[PDB]
Parts: sequence; structure tokens; C-alpha cells
Amino acid sequence: SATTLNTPVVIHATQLPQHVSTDEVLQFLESFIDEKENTNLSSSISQLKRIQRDFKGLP
Amino acid sequence: GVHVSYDNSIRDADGTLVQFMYGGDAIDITKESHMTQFEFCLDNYYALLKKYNPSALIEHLDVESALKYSKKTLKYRKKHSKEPHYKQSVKYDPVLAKYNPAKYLGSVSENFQDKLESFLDKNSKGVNEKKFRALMQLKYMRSLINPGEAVGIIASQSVGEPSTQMTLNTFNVTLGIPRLRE
Amino acid sequence: DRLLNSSDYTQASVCRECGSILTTQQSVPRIGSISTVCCRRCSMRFEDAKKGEKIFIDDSQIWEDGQGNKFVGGNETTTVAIPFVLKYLDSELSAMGIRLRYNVEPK
Amino acid sequence: MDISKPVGSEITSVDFGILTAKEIRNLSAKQITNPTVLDNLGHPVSGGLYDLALGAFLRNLCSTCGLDEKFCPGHQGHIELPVPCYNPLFFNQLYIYLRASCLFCHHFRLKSVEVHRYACKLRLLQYGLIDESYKLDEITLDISSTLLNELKSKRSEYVDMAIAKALSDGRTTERGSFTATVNDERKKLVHEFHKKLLSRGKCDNCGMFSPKFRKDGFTKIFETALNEKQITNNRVKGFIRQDMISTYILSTEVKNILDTVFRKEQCVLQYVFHSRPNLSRKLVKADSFFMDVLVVPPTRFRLPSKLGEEVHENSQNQLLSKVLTTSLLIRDLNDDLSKLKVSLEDRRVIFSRLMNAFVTIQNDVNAFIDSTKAQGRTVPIPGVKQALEKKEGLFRKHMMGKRVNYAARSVISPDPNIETNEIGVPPVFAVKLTYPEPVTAYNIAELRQAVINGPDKWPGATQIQNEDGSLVSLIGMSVEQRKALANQLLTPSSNVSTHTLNKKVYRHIKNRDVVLMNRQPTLHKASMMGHKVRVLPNEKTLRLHYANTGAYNADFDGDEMNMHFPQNENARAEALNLANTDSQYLTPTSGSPVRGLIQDHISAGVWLTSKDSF
Amino acid sequence: NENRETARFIKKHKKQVTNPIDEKNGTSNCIVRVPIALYVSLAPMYLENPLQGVMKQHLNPLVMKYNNKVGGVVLGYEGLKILDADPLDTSEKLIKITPDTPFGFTWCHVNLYVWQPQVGDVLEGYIFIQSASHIGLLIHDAFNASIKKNNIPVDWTFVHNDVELGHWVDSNGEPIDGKLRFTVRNVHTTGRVVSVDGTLISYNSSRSQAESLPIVSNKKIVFDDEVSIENKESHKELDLPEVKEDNGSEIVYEENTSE
Amino acid sequence: MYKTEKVDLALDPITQHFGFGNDEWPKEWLEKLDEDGLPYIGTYVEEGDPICAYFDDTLNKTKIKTYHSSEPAYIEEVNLIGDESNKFQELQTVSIKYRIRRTPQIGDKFSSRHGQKGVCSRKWPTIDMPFSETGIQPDIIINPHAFPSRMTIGMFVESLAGKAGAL
Amino acid sequence: TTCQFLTKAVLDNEREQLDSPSARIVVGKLNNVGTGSFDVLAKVPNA
Amino acid sequence: PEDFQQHEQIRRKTLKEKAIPKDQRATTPYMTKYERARILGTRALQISMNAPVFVDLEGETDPLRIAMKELAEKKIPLVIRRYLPDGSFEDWSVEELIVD
Amino acid sequence: EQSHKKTKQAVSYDEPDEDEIETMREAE
Ligand SMILES: [Zn+2]
Ligand SMILES: [Zn+2]
Ligand SMILES: [Zn+2]
Repeated sequence: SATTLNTPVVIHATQLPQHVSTDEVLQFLESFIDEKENTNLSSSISQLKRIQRDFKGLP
Repeated sequence: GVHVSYDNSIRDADGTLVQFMYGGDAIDITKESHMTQFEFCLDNYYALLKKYNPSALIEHLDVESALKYSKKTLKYRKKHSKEPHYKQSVKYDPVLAKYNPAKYLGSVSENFQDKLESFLDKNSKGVNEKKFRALMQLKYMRSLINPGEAVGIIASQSVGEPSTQMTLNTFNVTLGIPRLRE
Repeated sequence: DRLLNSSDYTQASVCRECGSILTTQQSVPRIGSISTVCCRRCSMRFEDAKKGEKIFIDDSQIWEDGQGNKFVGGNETTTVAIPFVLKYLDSELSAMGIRLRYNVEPK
Repeated sequence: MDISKPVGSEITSVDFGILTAKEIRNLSAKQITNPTVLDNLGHPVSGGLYDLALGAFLRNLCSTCGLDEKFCPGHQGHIELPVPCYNPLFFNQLYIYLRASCLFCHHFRLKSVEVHRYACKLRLLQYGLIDESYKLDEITLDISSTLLNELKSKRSEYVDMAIAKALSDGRTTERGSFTATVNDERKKLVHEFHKKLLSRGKCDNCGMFSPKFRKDGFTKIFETALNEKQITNNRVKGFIRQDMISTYILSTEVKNILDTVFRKEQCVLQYVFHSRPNLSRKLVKADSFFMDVLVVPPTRFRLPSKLGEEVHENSQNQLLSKVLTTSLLIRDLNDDLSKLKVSLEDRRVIFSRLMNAFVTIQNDVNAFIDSTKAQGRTVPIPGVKQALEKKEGLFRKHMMGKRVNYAARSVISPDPNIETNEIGVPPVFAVKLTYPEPVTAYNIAELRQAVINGPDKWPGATQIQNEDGSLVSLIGMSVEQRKALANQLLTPSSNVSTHTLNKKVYRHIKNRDVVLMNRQPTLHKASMMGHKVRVLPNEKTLRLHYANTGAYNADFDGDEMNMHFPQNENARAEALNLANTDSQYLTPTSGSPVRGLIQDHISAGVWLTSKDSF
Repeated sequence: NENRETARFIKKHKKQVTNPIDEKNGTSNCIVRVPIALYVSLAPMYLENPLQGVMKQHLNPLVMKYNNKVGGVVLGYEGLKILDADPLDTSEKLIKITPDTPFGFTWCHVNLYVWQPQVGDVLEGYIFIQSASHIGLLIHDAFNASIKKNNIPVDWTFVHNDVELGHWVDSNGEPIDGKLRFTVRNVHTTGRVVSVDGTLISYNSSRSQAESLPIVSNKKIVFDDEVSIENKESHKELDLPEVKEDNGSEIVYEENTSE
Repeated sequence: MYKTEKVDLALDPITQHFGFGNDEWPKEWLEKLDEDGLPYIGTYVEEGDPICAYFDDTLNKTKIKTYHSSEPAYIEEVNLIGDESNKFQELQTVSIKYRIRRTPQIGDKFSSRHGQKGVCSRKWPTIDMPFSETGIQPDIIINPHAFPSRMTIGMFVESLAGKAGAL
Repeated sequence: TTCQFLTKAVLDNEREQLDSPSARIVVGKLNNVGTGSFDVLAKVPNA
Repeated sequence: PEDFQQHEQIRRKTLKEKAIPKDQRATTPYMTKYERARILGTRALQISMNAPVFVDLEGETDPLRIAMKELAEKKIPLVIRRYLPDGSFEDWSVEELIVD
Repeated sequence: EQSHKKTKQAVSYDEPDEDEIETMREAE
């Protein structure tokens, strides 16, 4: 927990954050979930699937 | 801080230059022993030729640039032999000043050059006088002080450690440690 | 190995913003929150942080000490491997009013 | 040092500066006001040197970071000085600037054009350009102000151009070039500047004389009254003032004189106090030479020394308590001063009370920093300067040299049956000296046995380090637990935060290990070589071969040798390929051998190689 | 110089990019793409596959968790690129190794998709639970949100459920629908899971310095409930010493005399 | 090697008393000390073992003076001395003598009466030792390379004189 | 004269570049002589 | 965000300015005694942290002897960054450097 | 005298407390 091999030394935003449309978010989610599904990461994908589900349907 | 840099010069901890070359020839003292023992090296030609394996080096070095220059400096040196040091030619400076000893076969100290050439003249003896010259040129190349070597500490240790042997009194001029302190 | 590794090698917290080992401290967290290394020098007293329009602190910038005082900032802290005598030296030099600034990379 | 614990950040450079009073007040964990250290019953008194805000003390948790005595790093505090004090280390300097300044126009008594000449030369020297600093002296046109201001303009023009020209090329960076020769030229100028500054008697700007300042051994300044020739000089130059619109001197008066002088002469002092250009653009203030506060180091560095049963008070706390008593006393004197006043006339007493208050706190401040600057008390307590220079000094005794872990000492005994590159290690040392060997697929078999063997059977293991960072001692455990832990060495890490890591086994020193053999005095690097460990059973002494006798200059007349056991592979490789014995056959002094056989072997050889020997 | 020093602090806490309300939805877009630069460690086990290293080691524990620097919750990463320590075409790059350990350290470039919800932002959530003092919600059915009793309108009245729980009734006099629209009052990062403190009620309220004068009655409700929560929590896991009198009698602490 | 220690109780009212206090008694101390609190003369002691026992009323606890040295010993002599008093007599001073056995160890120095000192390099077995025609193996072996530099010829004549006188 | 050289350093507002063997030992940095006269970098195959 | 992009640009610009190209490099083609020592030590350190080994360790348990075997077959995937007194450098691979 | 030097682990190099201290008794 909070070590050099666990967390990075520094994180810096190289540019200002650019907003993305509902369709771009959904296109990214589908691309990310498919690539990661292909150990504790599984629980995060489980939560990510709920966001993707909300951006097009109802829970 | 004083050590050998990758550019063969003797530099201090802060990068300030102390010497342009170690003793003016860049030779490691722990190697400069049989480097003048030419008869020894000749009797062990094939043994040393196998030691200083040149087959894996011939593609990484230059075999003529320094050797040609060495003749040009020897030419002007012989011209002003009887002439004094202040009247000597300053046209061509030493081969070590112009060519890296670890990259050019022949960029050897003029002291080594004079000693090696004198041996080949005074001793006419299946080893040719030309192939032996190359082996000794290669031996000098392999006798160079390694970049990073702490020549500073080594020097003070080389003056300090034997100055313990001169703690005893005289058996007019100041001697031993008091003179060294002066 | 002799003069550091097998003597007084200590992985110590340092603030990249002011370059010091003595101002850094572990923050006191709430029941659910986690403790974070924070710099006492670079951090501002919560009440003193006053205000174009009003700005809001991102929550992750507010830390609390054992005395219960809230602070804003002083989160640009990292870890460096140093001899412990350095920490004692810096401490002694600080008594004399002398400040050592350790420039730490990456920034 | 742990290879499982890498560090991503590193210190590239250290900057030397002075702590400001405003800076200390903000970082401070608690204000120290009480001279007592403990309340009744045994708890630390609030506002005292042992306050829990300065860190965990007496099985209590820290009141700043909340951690216990082990994990708490300790926290800095501060003492509020009721009156400013001269910082002992910088007194000599503030004294130089006090004697060098005019008490009327509040400029240095040296002519402005001459001062600017030094500022110019010192600015050009912030960058590596000495030739240009000398070329400035060539710039030349009782002299009118319109003419002298043109000289200052032409000189400033050359300085700005010479910097920009050298900055365009690779001659100097924005941070400025700094060499030893550059440093030599700077040191020469800063000396010459102070020499010219102190030499002037009558101020070159306004022709009025200033009263000379004298000093004693302790930090205290006096003002010598002007002579009748100089008093009449003040009168005749008194009218020109209107058209434009021995006695002790207090610390406040000196600070106030230097305050205006450091403002009015800021341009030169900017380069006098900065070795390289001042990119931070910080103002050079006089209050850097003065102390309005004192930092209280953490309780961690002021713990009471325990010798057996007796628990002795820390000497720093004693000196700090003295500063606290005087501060409370001056707070009362200033409170009584605030009360009353209509009745005055005899003001020789109120100044006498003030002089005592100032000289007493100053002495207490001095006693804490540098004892050899404090008054004699009927051996004194050492100051922080004395702490850094106790004998050889903190730098020599605890930085350049250190006592080390994983090392042993023993009388050396001769041995011709071990290799010339080996050392005979007694089994006593072999069962105590361990190496942190990370468990892998290629060495799981070797380490499992070591774990089973334990800390008393060689080749064994004293401890096992898990991938979570924790340690499991094998010392108290029986063969049953050790067998169970050995079958748990190559188990995969469940935690994703430590999957990168693998367990470590703190295994006994084996016969494949490197050791650093040392025989003092270490007059040359051959007296510290790398030897191959050879554990010899039923031994109580370090066994050494006769070939090593020369290099160490060690005779087996009851001599002692130090054995160092490096704890990582980079240190191993170095002791096996660079500092190893075999690579030390020839000394670098003359390139001659320092290794060979000594007595029996020489006599044996003359007989063995003889013609008669068949 | 009086305001020049304070000006640097304002720019440190200044919101870089604000979340805009669009498409007549009334809700503000909080998902944003931000390209970042990391300085990460590389394990020796990943020396033949370094990109998998940077991913499994530092980028994977980063997703579905709030990152202070980007000012939001990392929903994922896109396009990982290792910066070569050697300035140069090939896939073979080099990374600098620490002198002390076998671990290497490198600069990395990756684009992060983060959920960045600032205060004042209008968001929608599905009502999870609804107690007498708070209303539990879920933003995108993954992010926790809560509206405290004081942040709920005065006109609204809570009703307790009898025989299996409770329900809140709005100003009109009807129960509240599954999805609820609220404004962001505060965002709590420090904790385990990101929790959004929301408001359902919203400068020139001064009537001869009346705005400056606080209504003690209203200021009490928000302070008492805050203290009551803090004190009840501090009493959880509180070990007190067992006191035995000089008779052999244990002193038992119980406010209620009878059973 | 014999070493003597003085256990004095002085640090005017007597507080520390030689012996053992009632009700308080830490486990297995009676193995080293007798009923009087003094140790049994002949007992083997290591560092940490109790060398004497007493009771001080100021702390109301039974304390012991520990024996501490790297070399273990045996008690040779225990003497109780109750002097510097006329009629009010009570023991406070006791002198304890330790007998430390010292066998010749590798490192110990040995020398002839000719200034030829040398450290014990090893204790060589008689089977591995060179054996004479007579059937005698030397007690001590001196290396011949010692004599050419020292020039201790007195030892050389001492060798043939000692042999002649033994026969 | 540790405190004397320290005073001179502070007054110069000096930056210790940590390039001398002594300075490196003070701050726990690897000495720039011999094995410390270069850097070791690992060749990684994946882009 | 804007101030970091400039800092990164300067950092990478200075790096490129110091790098001596493969053709312009003029140091010894031989691996120094110090380079060999560090390479063997660092590679041994990597081997002990379960790093992919490119040699057949026929019953070898010492990581240094494994690192020595990898050096003999020039399978050590390391690079030496030879620094000059101005800060400039020459990147030399373990493979191309000549070993005695 | 040599029995004490035998066990002492030196802080630094010998010491200048001899003639060197009287030679160092001269200012610039
Ligand atoms: Zn800071
Ligand atoms: Zn603390
Ligand atoms: Zn004036």
C-alpha cells in the first residue's frame, strides 16, 4: 500500500482536460472493457460495466 | 575527486582539468612492467598474441592514421637533435596529443617509440620485426589506465604509504618527512 | 554499502516545494480516511485561506494534525534515501538559523 | 538497504540559506514558553521542551502526527525571543557592515561610483567571466554628479552587454558559470570591497563623520564619541541638510541602522551575498543577521541520556531552559516599562535595565549556539557549534567514517592450507553474519535447507523476509515450524501491490561469499582487499595465508583484522573483481609485486628444485 | 507585493476546465479526457514486456479510484507510450536502472478518461436508500451521493414506514421518484469510496447587514447533527479501564438502573 | 587466574541487608547463593548469574548483584568484613575471589629465556607431530627462520645443555 | 572549521552541486569515481 | 498543465543536446574494469528479482555466476551511459563492448 | 603501548600532535 512499485513517483497533466461526448465515452468504455476482459481489476470492470449500462439503458 | 575521464584527461570532481593525460602517456602503473621487456615479449610472442586477441579489435581501431603521424614527428625530432629545447620545431606536436591511444594503433609515447625502435635496430633475430612492432603497439593499447580510476587517492596513497619507511633520523640538507612537509 | 547501506540508510520523506526533511509529517486522518505525508512549511492554515468569483478546495488538499488544526496544501512530498546523520545535521543547522534546501528530481 | 524498496526521487543539489522568523513561526508545531520540562506526577508540561507536539515522549502519542516513539519522526518548535539577538555565526559580518556605513545618509562611507564598480565586477563574476571584470577598470572618462552618473551608466552598459554576449554563446548559462579560478577572483574582490569599506573615515557621499564602533569577545557593540575636529565638521555641514527637506548600543539600534543601509545599498549587497545570479529575486535583508526566534529541535534529538539506572538531563534542554527563563523576565520588564511616564529626567536607570535585559538574553542565545562566545560561569555546557566539532567533528566521526553492521573483528592466525585469495572464517562468525538472498526457482532447493537448518546449524538462516515487507525470525522456532516455512517460500503473492516482490532468506555466510578484509592503518588500498570466505570448523581466530602478509603489513604477533560482509550483489561484484586480492598482485606505487611466499616455502623450493632431489 | 503573493495561491486552486450544462438535459458533463505524464517504476520480471509492467503495476490500481492530480475518478487509460531514455526507428527502447536496486524508472505518456465533478455542477442519481436524516443516491449507478436533512427543502416532510425503511415527500405532497436531480455542494475524496454531498435548495440577501447575521436556529441543526455523528463514531471501539473497589466489587457503568 | 571483588553497601541508617527478603523471591536463585545471601564457595558462575543477594527497605524488594564477564569462573574465597565500628556491628562489606581457569589457547604467547616470543598458531596432534628415534615428539616447535635475524645463539647452546643435563 | 566554512557557504548563498566524493557521502549519493562514473540502462523490447 | 509542457520540452531538449550519436562517439571500444563490475552486479540483482534469463543455468545458484555466464555469451540486455566532464554522454551496449 | 593500538579502530590518520602543531602555530 502506497509504495514505488505500487503508485507512481509523479503524475502531471500534459494538457488541459478536453471534454468528451456521451458517444465518445461509450465508445471508450466498450474498447477498454473488451481489452481488459481479454486480479483486483475485475471488480473495477464490474463497476465500469454499470456506467456503460447507464449511458445507454436503465439499471 | 581527481580521476581519469572518458576523454583520457585527468579531471577533478567539479570537471576542472588537472592533467590532459596521465603522466603524458595514459598508462596504468600496474601494467607498465613488461612493456619495455621486449626480449621477454619476443620469447612469448604467440602466447601474448593469443592474450591480446586482435581478431575482435581490428574492426574497432585505426591501423595507419597514428603510425603515419608518428613518422612525421620522428622526422622533425631527428632534424633538431643537436639543437636546444627553446630552438626545437613546434610544427608537429606528439602523436598522443592528436590521436586517442585506445582507438589508434601507433599513438604511443615518444619515450616508448624511441625505446621500441632502438630494440628492433640493436637486435636482428617465425616473428618479423614489423609484426613484433604491432604486438608491442597493441600491448601499450591494452596497458592504458581505465576511465574512472581514482588517480588522486592512488597518488596520495603512493606518496603517503612509503613515506612511513623514512621516519628514522640521519646516518646538511633537509631529508625525509620534514623536507616532504616543506 | 559500508558508509550508508549497512550503517544509517533511512528512506525519508521530503517536500519537493521547499526541499526539507524536517517540515514533513504524517497527517492525522478521520475514521475512514488514510494518512498522507504533508509539509508544515508549505501548508497554509485553513482559516487564513480567504478570498473573480469564489474558489473551492478539492478536499484532497485539506489535512488535519493531532491538535485538530486544518491545513490547505503542502502535499508535494516524496521519498528519498539519505543517511540519518543528515536529518540530525539539518536539525542542528536549523537551531543556528541555517536552512538547507534539497533540490529533488523529478519535479 | 532493501532492493525490494527502490527510490524514485533523488537530491541533486543542496542550497545554503538563513531561516526567516516568519518562516519558523508557520512551520512550528508548538511555541515553547515554559523553562520546566516535566509537570508533577511525571507528564510533560504544556509549552515546555518535552511537549508532545514536538513528538512522542514518555509512552504518550505525538500531538502533531499522532504516532508513537518508533514511527514519529519528531517535530520542530520555536522560542519567541522578547528582543532581537545577534546570530553568533554572522556577528563578525554584521559588524563589518555596521562599521562601513554612514549614520546620516545611511549609505556606505565609500563613494557610490567606487561601490558600483565592485557591484559591476561582482555581477560579471556571477557568470564565468574574469577577463571582463578586469576590462571594466579600463572604462574611464571633486568630480561632478552628472559626470559620475555617466560613468555608472557606461559601466552598467558594458556589464549588460558582456553578460548577453557570453549568454548568446555557450560561455555562461542563465544560472551562471562557477569554477575554482572564478571563486578565487570572487573571494579576492569581496575581501578588497570590505577592506576599502572599512578604510574610509569621512563619508564620501555626505561629508559628515560617523561615530566609530568598538567590540568585545562576546556579541556586544559600543559607540565611541566623536572628537572636537569631527563635531565641528557636523555643524558646518548641518545647514545643507535643511535645504534637502564610549556608550553601549542596543541590538535594535544596530538592526535599525543596518535595515536602512541594506535597503539603500541593495544593488551591491545583491552580488556580495550571491555566488551565482539571484534567480529567486529575494531581497537581501539585514534581519538575516538577527534572531527574533529560536527553533526548538524535535524531542527525538533532545532525549535524556540513560546510563544504567541513572537518567541524565539532556544538555541542550538545559541551555534552552536558560533562554526561556530570561525571555519571561524581559516580558515582565517590558510590561513594567509599559506601565510607567510623566516623571523622567534620570533616564540613565531605564537604559541600564534595558542594557542588562539585552546582554543577558544575548548571552543565553550565544551559550546555546557557540559556548566559546558566552560568559564564564563559576567546563561549560557545549553549544550546537561544539556538537558539530566535539573532537574530529560530526562530519569526520559520523559522516566520512561510520560504525557498520554485518562486520566482525578477530586476531589473525597463519594458514598455508587455505587459498591465497581466501579467509578462514570461525564458525562463530558464520552463524551470525547473514546475507539477504531473494528466493527464486533456481535457488529454492539451497535456501529450503538453510531455513530447515536454522540460525545455529551452518549453512543455515537467521531470518526470512516476506514480500509484504515483514520479518519472521527463525531463532526461537523448532525444526517443525522451519520445515513449514520452507514449503511456503516460493508461494505466489496474493496481494497485487507486492506481486512484483519475492521472499528473502537471511542465510548464513557460505563458502561462495565475498568479504572485505581490513588491517589498520589502511595506508594504501591493498590494506583493504576482497577475500573468499572459507568457514573452518572448530576455529576461534581468523585464518590468513602468508601471501597476504605484505599488502596488509600484518605480522602474526597478535595482530587484529576487521571483516566486512557486503549485503548486495553490486557490492559483491566489486569485492570479487575490483578490490579482490588477485587484482592486487602489483602495487600502484612502483608497479612491483606485493604478493609471494615468505619463509619455509623459499627454503623448501631451494631443496625441491635442487639437482640432487629425485 | 501585498496582493502579488496571494495571487499565486488563487491560481493553484483555480478550476482549470469547468463542467458545462448542455443539450437542454439540465445536467453538466463531468467525463473528460486528459493526457498525462507519469514517472513509474519497472519491475525486473517485466524487463521483456515493459508496457504490461506499467499497466499491471501502476495504471490498473489507478482505475475506478479518485486521483488528486487529475481532480477526478480515473474511468480508464488509453494509448500508453514509454519515453526512451535515449534520444534518437525501432520498438526497442531503454530505461534507466537505480544504482542500488534492479528496478528501473521511466517517463510514460497515457491519456486518462476521468469523472471530474466540481461544485455547483447539476447531477442526477438513482435513490439507493432514504432515511429520516439523509437520502442515498447513485450517480451513473456506480458513484455514491448523499443529501443531508439540512440540504433537503423545508417544505419537504419525511414519513416513516410501518411493518417493513422510510420515504420522503416533496412540497406538492407526493413521494419522490426513483431518479433525483441535485446540485453538487461538496465532493469527499479522503475516504474509501468517492461520496458527493448534494443540495436540493439554492449573495444579495443582505437587508442592512442581515446576510452577515446568522440564524442561530438554522446554524444549530447543521452543527448539532454534525457533532452527534462525530461523537457517536468516537464512542465506537472505546476501551475503558475495569475498576475494582477495595472490597472486591467491580464498578459497572450503566445509565439504566432496571432491566 | 584469580580476580577479587569488593561488594560494599555504602553507595548513616542501614537499608541494604545481606540475605533474602520474605514474601518476594524470584525463581531458582538458591542454586548459586546460600541462606546468608552469599555464594557457595566452589560454584560455577557465568555472566548474568547472581554473585550475592540482599534486601533494601527503600524499594521493599529482594535484589541481587550480578556477575558479569566474558570468562566464566568458580568461587575460590568469600570473606565477610565488618570493620570501622566499635559496638554497633553488622556486615555491609564482603570480598569475593574468582578462580578463572586458563588453558593454553591459540593466540597465547610463549617465550624462551632468550627473547624469542611467539603466538600459539595451533595445538598440533602427537600422531601428526614429528617423532624422534627415541620415540619422543617435541612439546614446543620453534621455526628455524626465527634465529638468523634475532641471533639468539644462547638458546642454541641452552638446547644441547638442557638435553645433556636431562640425560 | 566546519561552522566557519558553513558560515561562508550561507553568506555566499552557495549551491552544493554534490559532485565531490565528500559531498556525495554527506547526502548519501553514489560516488562519481570508478563504478559511479557512468549509468546503467536496461534495453526493453516492447514499444 | 501549461508550465509542465514547457518544462518537459526543455528536459528532453537538453537530453538530446547531450546525447553523442553512435557515429560521433569517440571513447574506448573496450569495456572498463568498472563497467564489467557494475554490469555483473546489476544483472545479478535483476536475476535475483525473477528477471527473464537468456542463458541455460546448468545447476547455477549464484546470480553473479549466472550474470557472468550471460556476459560470456553477450546476452546481458544492458547499456553503459558514458558521461563526459560537460555532462554529455555516449550510450554503449554490453554486446558491442570488447571484454578481456 | 602496542597492546592498546592492537584493539583501537582508528578514526582517521595518525595525528599531527608533534612538530606539525608548532609549524601550524603560524598565521598568513
Ligand atoms: Zn514544503
Ligand atoms: Zn509526531
Ligand atoms: Zn553619508
